[PDB]
Amino acid sequence: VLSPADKTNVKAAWGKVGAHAGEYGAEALERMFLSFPTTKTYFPHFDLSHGSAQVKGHGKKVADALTNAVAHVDDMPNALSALSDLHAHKLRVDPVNFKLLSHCLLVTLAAHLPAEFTPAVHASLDKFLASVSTVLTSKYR
Amino acid sequence: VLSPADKTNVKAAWGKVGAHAGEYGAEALERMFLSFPTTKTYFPHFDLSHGSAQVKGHGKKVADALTNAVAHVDDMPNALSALSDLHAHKLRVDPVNFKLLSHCLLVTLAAHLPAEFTPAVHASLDKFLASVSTVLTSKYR
Amino acid sequence: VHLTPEEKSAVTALWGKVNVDEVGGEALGRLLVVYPWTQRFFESFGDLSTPDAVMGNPKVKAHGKKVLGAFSDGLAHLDNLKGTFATLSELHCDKLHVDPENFRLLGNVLVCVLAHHFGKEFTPPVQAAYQKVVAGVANALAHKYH
Amino acid sequence: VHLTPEEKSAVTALWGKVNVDEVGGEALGRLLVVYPWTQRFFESFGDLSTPDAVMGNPKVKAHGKKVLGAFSDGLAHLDNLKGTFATLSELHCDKLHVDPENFRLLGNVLVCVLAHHFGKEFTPPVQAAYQKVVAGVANALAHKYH
Ligand code: HEM
Ligand code: HEM
Ligand code: HEM
Ligand code: HEM
Repeated sequence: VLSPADKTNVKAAWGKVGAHAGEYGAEALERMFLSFPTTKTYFPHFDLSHGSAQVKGHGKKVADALTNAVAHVDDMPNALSALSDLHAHKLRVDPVNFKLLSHCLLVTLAAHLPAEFTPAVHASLDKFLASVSTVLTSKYR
Repeated sequence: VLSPADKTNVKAAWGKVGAHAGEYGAEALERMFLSFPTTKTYFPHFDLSHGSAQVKGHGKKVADALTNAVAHVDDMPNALSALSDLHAHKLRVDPVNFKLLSHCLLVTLAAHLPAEFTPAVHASLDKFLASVSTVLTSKYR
Repeated sequence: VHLTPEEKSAVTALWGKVNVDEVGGEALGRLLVVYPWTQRFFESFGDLSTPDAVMGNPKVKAHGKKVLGAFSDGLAHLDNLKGTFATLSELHCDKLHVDPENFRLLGNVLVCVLAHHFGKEFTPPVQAAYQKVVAGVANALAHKYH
Repeated sequence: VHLTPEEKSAVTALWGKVNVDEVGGEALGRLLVVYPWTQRFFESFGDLSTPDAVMGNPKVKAHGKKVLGAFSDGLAHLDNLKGTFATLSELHCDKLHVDPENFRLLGNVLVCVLAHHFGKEFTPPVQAAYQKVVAGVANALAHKYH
């Protein structure tokens, strides 16, 4: 449960990402693939090389979905219904993986938003990604 | 979410546990202590010896709480509120441990209800314990 | 795997009683039913729409027997699981693209299956030995991932 | 751990630039804030009621320096984290009763702090090497639990 402070913190931090969200999306994936190689099992059809257009394009897609979630922080289940469907019935990514991408996203944010990545904001972003993860895996079974 | 089917399955299997809930609760704890020794860090104050009265006593308590959640399967968040607060604010058990106990609870039921422990019931019971665990960990942060 | 000799004897004694064909089918079927996302790997197996469709599927039963067959062999080389499972690890990674978490889910399901079958005989300490074994196998199977 | 020469060097060189004092106090504080349940071991530290109160707490600050101190020394024994942390592993188990999962949380918090601090310099490949260290240290610290 995101508190009003959390929602604020999240909207602020994400506000600063702005036009770089796609690049950050892409960077977080690259960090995930390198740090947790088991995650690559879900992308056998991608070119996972540094700066592949598939990874870049996919980073955009993820970033965009995050944006939309911040935008509907109050209505996540609904803003992300389609994505919850996609993941539960088609992609079927094991739930453990969501924690790995979430962590790589925090690291990416930390690395690029030094002034904004305060302890309270770090706490909020973590809770936020957790909530996003919960929504995305809620129709699994 | 638990479907009507899940609910029927859980009431039915738990129905069969009946008067043995206490003993099964205690057995689940012992299996957990033996298979996942790190869980012992939470009971430094307990006599964890085989046939410990403390373990027996604790097993009943856990079993009573599960019995209560089954009785209130349509209002678990409220039926378990108090326990949710206790775990979040006093006990502060790391979330990963819930999955360990759930697993030992499933092993115990399997070992005792061969006829009822069907694939369908197994699935419903797993989803149920996951839901109880989620409620108990909901106020952590 | 750090199995005391008395843990190793206990594992081995029980395994003596298992019908690998039957347990293999039960373990694999239950995995697909309890964690339906695992069905992602078996779209060529046909109908997995209901518990009966899964549990009775001749393809699931045959595959389950194959998986537990490989596992039983692992039980005779408890000393060198990594070596034992190396080519299988490579295959699962490079050809099948199977997330190693699947190996841990199967291990847990197998433990419930053994509990289901042996009842009281599957004592707390026997379970502890099998937990070590299943983790060692999952680890061995994931060792060649990259 | 299973660190590559190139991986060993990257770790080594970034660490040389680390102010253990500051990074240690920040890592522990962030832990207490992000994962509030970890506060269960530090009741005697005082006021942990707010991020500000945690971050400002000198007891927290000094504990963080002690922890990162020990971590730092372990980087000199990357080839035997197990023997390096054996006594600390026993202490954490037998005296402090700290669930090893906490070791994992800290590790990840540590990685976020390094990224926070080094920005640009904390590249995907450098993060990968640190993830291996952090996991290796957590494993070593959990090794003597029973
Ligand atoms: C933070 C949580 C996540 C979000 C918001 C997210 C979002 C998305 C989006 C927006 C898409 C594209 C949908 C479309 O094509 O219309 C997608 C696809 C996909 N996602 Fe998820 N994702 C998340 C976590 C994960 C994780 C952890 C994995 C696996 C490690 C994963 C695996 C995939 C795969 C394999 C695809 C399809 C890629 C393709 O074939 O182009 N996702 N995701
Ligand atoms: C679904 C799972 C769980 C249920 C239903 C449950 C339920 C309970 C209940 C009913 C109590 C007694 C509170 C009272 O005095 O009224 C309790 C206490 C406690 N629980 Fe939980 N619990 C669960 C999971 C866990 C886990 C996984 C752990 C750690 C491995 C844990 C650790 C404790 C501890 C340390 C106490 C206090 C015991 C004492 O000091 O007497 N619990 N729990
Ligand atoms: C104890 C762990 C496991 C063992 C010992 C094992 C063993 C095997 C063996 C011996 C084969 C046949 C190899 C070949 O075709 O050359 C195989 C194939 C396969 N395994 Fe594994 N397996 C295990 C777990 C799993 C799990 C948990 C999954 C997925 C959830 C999985 C997915 C597959 C698939 C998709 C195939 C290929 C089936 C086909 O022919 O279409 N395995 N495995
Ligand atoms: C990188 C992992 C860690 C390392 C290397 C480490 C190391 C240390 C060291 C060197 C001490 C000094 C005490 C003595 O020698 O008597 C200590 C104490 C302690 N540590 Fe750990 N630690 C780690 C992680 C943690 C975590 C994550 C927690 C809990 C969240 C924790 C809780 C404690 C506590 C409660 C004490 C006792 C302090 C006191 O007596 O006031 N440690 N640790």
